[PDB]
Amino acid sequence: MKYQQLENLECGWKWAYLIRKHQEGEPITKYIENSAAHAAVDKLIKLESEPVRVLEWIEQHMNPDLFNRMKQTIRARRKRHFNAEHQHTRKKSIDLDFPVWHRLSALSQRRGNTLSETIVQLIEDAERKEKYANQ
Amino acid sequence: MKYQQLENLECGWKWAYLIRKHQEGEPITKYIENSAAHAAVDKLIKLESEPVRVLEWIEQHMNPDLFNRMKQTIRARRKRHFNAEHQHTRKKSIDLDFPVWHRLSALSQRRGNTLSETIVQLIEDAERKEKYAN
Amino acid sequence: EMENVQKKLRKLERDYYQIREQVVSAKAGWCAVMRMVKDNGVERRLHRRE
Amino acid sequence: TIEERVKKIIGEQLGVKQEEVTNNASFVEDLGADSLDTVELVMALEEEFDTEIPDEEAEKITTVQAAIDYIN
Amino acid sequence: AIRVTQSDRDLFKHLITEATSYVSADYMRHANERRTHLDEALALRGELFG
DNA sequence: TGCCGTTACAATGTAACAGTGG
DNA sequence: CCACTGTTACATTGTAACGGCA
Ligand SMILES: *P(=O)(O)OCC(C)(C)[C@@H](O)C(=O)NCCC(=O)NCCS
Repeated sequence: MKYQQLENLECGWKWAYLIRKHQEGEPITKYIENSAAHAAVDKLIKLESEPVRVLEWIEQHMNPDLFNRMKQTIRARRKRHFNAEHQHTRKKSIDLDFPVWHRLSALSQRRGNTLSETIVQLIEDAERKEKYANQ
Repeated sequence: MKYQQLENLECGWKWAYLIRKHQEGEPITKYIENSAAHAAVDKLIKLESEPVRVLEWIEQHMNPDLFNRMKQTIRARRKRHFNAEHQHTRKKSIDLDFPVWHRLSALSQRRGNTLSETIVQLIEDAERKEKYAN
Repeated sequence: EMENVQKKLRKLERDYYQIREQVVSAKAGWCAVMRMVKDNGVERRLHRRE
Repeated sequence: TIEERVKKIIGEQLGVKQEEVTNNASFVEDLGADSLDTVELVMALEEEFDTEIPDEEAEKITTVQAAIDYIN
Repeated sequence: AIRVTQSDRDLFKHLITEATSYVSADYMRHANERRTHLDEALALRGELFG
């Protein structure tokens, strides 16, 4: 375990995720009957200020589909929350044109390294050229 | 004008955008009184499936300050919609670690190029170095 | 050899720049907070040295 | 400009008013910045202009006027 | 009157204590790490200058 | 100007892989 | 083995800022 797990924060995250999914129209409940699903959703809504019971609501009415997406989303949210503290640990999102991305990805799988590592090697070669021009 | 604009599509986009914003708590309407805002929002909700009247609804009840954001969101939606048809026109999104991004952007502002142009030039130089050696 | 060492020097320079910027930003945010807590909620209530 | 970026750095690194930070305003007595506060001020001045200063020549700087004098 | 005053006192006590606990701890945490980062940066700076 | 394309981001969600420990 | 965690590489949508153009 590298990231501290906080219960009262991850529980709130989970509740918000469930509410977002439902309001998006998805069937968070495991119930096919409309009435039981509605009752479970209403109770979940009441659980707004009690994130602790959200775990129990999960164990009682959460759709079996969502375990993987849940554990993925909350894991990623935890990682991002802990990384956002410092800039040097932050991430920057950029968009690339298809030809450029195609060439870059081909180069990276050729070198067997991540995109950031490939960019590091490339920019380092350019900066090495600049340095040798300078010395 | 590069992309032709389609009403039954862009109007649905606008309706969905406004509904999303309202669900997010944004004040869609210009009415400070909660009753008029709620009435207008209900009209909008029941206004689904209507371009020619959602446009009028916007003209009549729309919040003044969201016009630009909605306009640019629709611009981006249109451009993405037209570009997502072909592979060469699509765009690939990636995440770069902050130091790497800082250095790459340093190069891009220094040279006046965009990220795509800067990376293309750098890769081309790397390829040229390979060919020099090879 | 000296140029080789200077490359490591530049690496260390970048590291130090990273740390200096991090600390500078932390101080800037902290000063903003202090200016925002002129309401006297900071002297002991916020600053529980315990 | 440099002569107002210096004030921007000093005020937002010490939290003092822009009006307070004049050319002759000494950091320790006028602005109240102590050892670490002054260290952070010099570090921020370094960061602003992406330059470096010697330790002794930096510590010699103990006023807004001296700060600008070394910067410009 | 007794009921109302008791409720008010309890609410005030709880709110104040919990708000202080919630805020001051993060404040101290940040202060501590800023101190630590400064300490580290000085060593980096000295080594760099040499 | 007012629209319109365009870029460079931000925020969140996912799939997939790699690690880690019991 | 097995589960849970950390990480990367995207996608998806929104936004602000430029710059072109009538
Ligand atoms: P403030 O009273 O806390 O004083 C801080 C300090 C001036 C002692 C500190 O900022 C500092 O300068 N430390 C390093 C001193 C030095 O010259 N060391 C040599 C390089 S490690």
